Amino acid sequence: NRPNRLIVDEAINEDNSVVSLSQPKMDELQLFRGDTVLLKGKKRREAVCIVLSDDTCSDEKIRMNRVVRNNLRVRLGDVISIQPCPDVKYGKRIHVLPIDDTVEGITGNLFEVYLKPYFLEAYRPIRKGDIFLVHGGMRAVEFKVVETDPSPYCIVAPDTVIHCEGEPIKREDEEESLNEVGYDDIGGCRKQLAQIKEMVELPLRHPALFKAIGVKPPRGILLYGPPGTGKTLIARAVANETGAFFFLINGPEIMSKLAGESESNLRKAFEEAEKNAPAIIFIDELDAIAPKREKTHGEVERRIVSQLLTLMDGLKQRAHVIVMAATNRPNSIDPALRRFGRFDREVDIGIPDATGRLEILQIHTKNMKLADDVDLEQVANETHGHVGADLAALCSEAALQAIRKKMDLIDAEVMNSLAVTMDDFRWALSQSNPSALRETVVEVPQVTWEDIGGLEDVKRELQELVQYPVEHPDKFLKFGMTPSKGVLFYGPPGCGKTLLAKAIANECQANFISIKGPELLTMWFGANVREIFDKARQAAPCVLFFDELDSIAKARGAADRVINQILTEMDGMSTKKNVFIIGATNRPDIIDPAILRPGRLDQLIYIPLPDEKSRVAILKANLRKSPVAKDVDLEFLAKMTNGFSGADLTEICQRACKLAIRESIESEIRRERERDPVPEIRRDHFEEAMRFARRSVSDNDIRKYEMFAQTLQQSRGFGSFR
Amino acid sequence: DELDSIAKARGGNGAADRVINQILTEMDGMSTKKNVFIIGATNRPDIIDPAILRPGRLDQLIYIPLPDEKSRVAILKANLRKSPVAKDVDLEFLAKMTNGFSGADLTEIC
Ligand SMILES: Nc1ncnc2c1ncn2[C@@H]1O[C@H](COP(=O)(O)OP(=O)(O)OP(O)(O)=S)[C@@H](O)[C@H]1O
Ligand SMILES: Nc1ncnc2c1ncn2[C@@H]1O[C@H](COP(=O)(O)OP(=O)(O)OP(O)(O)=S)[C@@H](O)[C@H]1O
Repeated sequence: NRPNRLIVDEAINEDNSVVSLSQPKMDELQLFRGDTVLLKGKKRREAVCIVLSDDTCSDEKIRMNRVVRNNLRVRLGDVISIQPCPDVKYGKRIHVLPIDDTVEGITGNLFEVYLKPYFLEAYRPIRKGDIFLVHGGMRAVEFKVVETDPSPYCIVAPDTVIHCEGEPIKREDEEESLNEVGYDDIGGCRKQLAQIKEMVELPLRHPALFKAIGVKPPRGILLYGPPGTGKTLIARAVANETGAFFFLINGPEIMSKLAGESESNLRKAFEEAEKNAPAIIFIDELDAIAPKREKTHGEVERRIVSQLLTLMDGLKQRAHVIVMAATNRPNSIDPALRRFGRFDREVDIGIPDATGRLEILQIHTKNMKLADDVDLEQVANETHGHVGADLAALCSEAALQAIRKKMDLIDAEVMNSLAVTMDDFRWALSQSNPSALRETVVEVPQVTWEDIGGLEDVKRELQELVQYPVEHPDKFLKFGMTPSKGVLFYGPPGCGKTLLAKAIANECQANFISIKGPELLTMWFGANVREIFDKARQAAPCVLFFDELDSIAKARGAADRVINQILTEMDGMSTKKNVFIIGATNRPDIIDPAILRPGRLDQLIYIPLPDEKSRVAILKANLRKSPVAKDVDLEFLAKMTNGFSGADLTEICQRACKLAIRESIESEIRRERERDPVPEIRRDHFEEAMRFARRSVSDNDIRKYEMFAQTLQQSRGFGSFR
Repeated sequence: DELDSIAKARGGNGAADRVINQILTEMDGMSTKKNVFIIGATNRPDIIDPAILRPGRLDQLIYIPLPDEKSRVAILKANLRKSPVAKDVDLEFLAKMTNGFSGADLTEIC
């Protein structure tokens, strides 16, 4: 429960001793007022304080002062616990740091009046890693403790002999690096960070969790995914939250040595990591360090990977050391590294979602003052396929666009009055280069099932065949049969077959890996299917989308070799792990008859012509600023039954709204000529779009797809298709 | 299995019809002894690449007829699969109307 962990109030006083939570909170835990408890904080920071808790204050609010929240590295409204340490004493040597931002203006001796009358005969708790601003000599003076020998939960008294240090030096880079990472500084990847915490739960605070499991789950964790997604930031978060001795080495840094000196400091890093009983050692750029053994063209690379492969399993059960590696690409690594003995936890970071990008912008706009005008949500849902460094660059470019429209002077004229607008963010978003685009994305989309008309019985049966094994495991572990994995879609070439799988992924609430047609051919010529199915099994549960299987069958062997490898990896899928596969096709004459056989993609679903109310949900999305189509004859266009060839009634809707845009721009033209544009559309442009209406598919092809109703007759010759 | 896929991949004169020849080269690598036994399953005899059917190499050919109607008895008694048997029904009614009477997928009816 941790009942002492409650929120932080503002300053009622100044010094670290004079903080108050509640005298009942000194009464249930029975901690005395005089004892130096340890108020917890981020980056393992606990501070020594003779806490004067008062019952007249709010019992959930510690009265932490203005310079105390920087010392515990916590904010207002953060949970703080307490740890007693009665082992305090004073030594002759001490080290304090004045800072020229505060103390400069008054001089004298270094234990003079500027700290006397509040630490007269003090024996008050100072702490190494604590900086408190105390006003003295009509001037505010900060006091950072940098060195203390005798049990650093320590005591100093300026009426005794002080080892006073008088160098005023700025540490503003250290001030910005005082926190420098945190769990609050990581957003959008909470499941991955929770998994990382579950993996590193054993070296910190529970080393004796080996009678539960003797595996001590394996030394070696891989972080892979896109580049620039803050894998080093994740490593620093583990580094400063675990509190273990962190011994990271950069890969190019240990590659930059001469011949024979690559083992130098590489063996020494492991020999340094062997000493401390909590110890994590980290390596970056594994692809530069250890490539595939075919690409190891030089002898020094083979020497380096042999030295690493010796040093990994040659050291074992000593101070429970854990290695961790960050890479940008998983299959370029040497396959001898990733196995069951070493380097097994291939967790992936991945690009963030819209909620993830929103959280990244929320934690990036914390240390920046916006103009309080944007929503910070428009940029979130109109950025797609963005890495976190791209979002940092987008915020930087928006701030630079805000800067660029100001007069150049050195005073604080835009320092205090900084203002970033939505138009600056649109300008930064326009001049952006997101290199996470075209990557095989994983997401749960927002295609909102009511938008998809479809057919009711088809939607109901796909709801059965997808969700009802999944969301009812009691009707899937005790009653049922073998699940029919896979479903194929065919019909008219555009009639509502793409978004049905999207809606399935929406109201099944699963991941949706989609590839559309020639992406397989492009990624094969430019293996890849193995990585696709590895990502599909790693992001389980998921629904695969084989959109336009008809398009790759017109490549005809002339690169038909990939579809049998598709069916090779699809037949290498077990019935469990909750993966799902969907095939989509238009012209079923080249259907490649190994598809439809049982054990494979087998569920035939025929998509017919849509219903009369398919036009209604088109007006839900809206993007050209005038009020929507309303109070017109929606169903009477369906009564005329024109345009009644599958989908693509959105062509009629877009044509009518483009006529509306032409009407609006002509109203703007006459308004600009002469010096309420009738925003809502009337029926006339709908009538004119009805005049410029074409059928998308022929009635002969309707007869052809009617003849393809019993298209399950396979493994027979074509017979010329009379 | 899926020898008809290898048979159907002969178009594109990426042919890979010589992989069948590699298989038959490894087939006479097998002696008549060592007690290994090779089984070929196919669905289409016209494109069978008839160098395979040279005698002494897959010499016996078995034509599988239309299947027996009594698959529905043993498709559920011998495979429960977390659901009990179809109690108190007429199983002869299915073969009386001869539903799905060309090949399998009586298990798909189940
Ligand atoms: N999960 C995240 N939370 C917060 N900021 C992030 C996150 N991911 C990326 N960023 C930002 O993106 C920047 C990318 O910096 P790096 O940590 O160097 O990325 P990286 O993934 O380590 O790149 P490499 O491949 O290791 S050189 C960070 O400095 C952050 O500003
Ligand atoms: N019954 C329907 N009700 C509403 N909108 C529909 C309906 N059928 C199709 N649409 C819309 O028609 C448009 C095209 O449908 P799609 O299935 O995406 O065509 P598609 O040709 O299969 O797309 P591909 O395969 O990616 S080229 C989408 O905007 C759908 O929302």
